[PDB]
Amino acid sequence: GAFVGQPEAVNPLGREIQG
Repeated sequence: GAFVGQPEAVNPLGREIQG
């Protein structure tokens, strides 16, 4: 859920980096 990173759920809808 941000401008860039990795899929939040699984399909790339949201892009955050997270722990």
